Amino acid sequence: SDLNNAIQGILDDHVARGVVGVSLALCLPGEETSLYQSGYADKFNKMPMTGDHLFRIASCTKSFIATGLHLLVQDGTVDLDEPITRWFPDLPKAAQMPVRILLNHRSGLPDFETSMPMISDKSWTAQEIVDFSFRHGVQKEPWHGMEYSNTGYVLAGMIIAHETGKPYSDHLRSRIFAPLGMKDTWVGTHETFPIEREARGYMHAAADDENPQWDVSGAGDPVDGVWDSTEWFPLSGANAAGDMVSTPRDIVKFLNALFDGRILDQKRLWEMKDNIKPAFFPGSNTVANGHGLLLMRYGSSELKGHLGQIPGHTSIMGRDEETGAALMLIQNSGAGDFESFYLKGVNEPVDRVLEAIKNSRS
Ligand SMILES: [Ba+2]
Ligand SMILES: [Ba+2]
Ligand SMILES: [Ba+2]
Ligand SMILES: [Ba+2]
Repeated sequence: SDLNNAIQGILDDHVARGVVGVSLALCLPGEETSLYQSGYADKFNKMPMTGDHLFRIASCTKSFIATGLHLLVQDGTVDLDEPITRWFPDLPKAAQMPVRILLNHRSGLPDFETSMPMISDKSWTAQEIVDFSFRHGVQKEPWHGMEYSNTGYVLAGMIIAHETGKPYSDHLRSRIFAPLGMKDTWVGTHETFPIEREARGYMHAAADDENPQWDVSGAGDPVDGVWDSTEWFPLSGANAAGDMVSTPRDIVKFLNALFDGRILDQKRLWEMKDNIKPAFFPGSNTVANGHGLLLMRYGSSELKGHLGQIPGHTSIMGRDEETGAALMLIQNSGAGDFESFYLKGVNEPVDRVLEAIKNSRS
């Protein structure tokens, strides 16, 4: 179709900017999911990117952890409005922290991500990450305003574990991946995934990587302008804040079912997507968030989903509630700085795709 060719052209144009590769899944109302790729999964072996290549979805994990939590609310064992002192009696300020603030980025919790060594072999514990966060991050007052919080999601994972007596991967697998037939999806902290199937991630030695967001000491020298950063960072370190591995295909499966009401009941779905306040994420298109979902604006279209940044894999997922479209675009180029083209520029092909869909519909 004309749309197919337009979208493929958009992806080709983006890799021609110097992005190594890109993998997209797009489902449109009344249609099957279409997959599109451009560029390479492996820069040095020149392996073509396919729709079967696995990616670290980074913070897109947060939407699944939110879903897991909202499901335990459905089971009647968790109340979104009850204090987390029940699970974390000694966590500073926990009495002023309802369950919902763990998901909505207004907890004021100290964060770990900017302090955590990215290049290491360290197997992290959830409690260890929380401890690490309080040691090195700055705590604000609950409800101070919106500041993106990874710690809130690590804590959410700990509730899931405590209320199910098992790792949070079990709950997510049994309640989300299995019933939806997501066969190429893993939870990195608690599951082994086939590394050989994963697209390589590339950090670029770019001029606009001025203010890096991660401690990337120990990187060595760049080869052909990049570092292979695929296996730099322990997924256990990201934990419930960003440890998942998946394919665009599988992510669109999840998104379709979530917004079709086949995972969460109507109240819990509303909590996730519609009970929103303003939200900011540097370099992104984010304008608002609910309880597991970011609202990201692309001119006259909007996605309800999430962004993901983990060294070398840069992801945008979401559903356009107006048009009914669901997408996951992941590139295997990144940088450290939020404002780098290699990070923030992932929003450009997403923007173009949505306007191509819109024009095909005019
Ligand atoms: Ba600097
Ligand atoms: Ba390592
Ligand atoms: Ba509009
Ligand atoms: Ba037209």
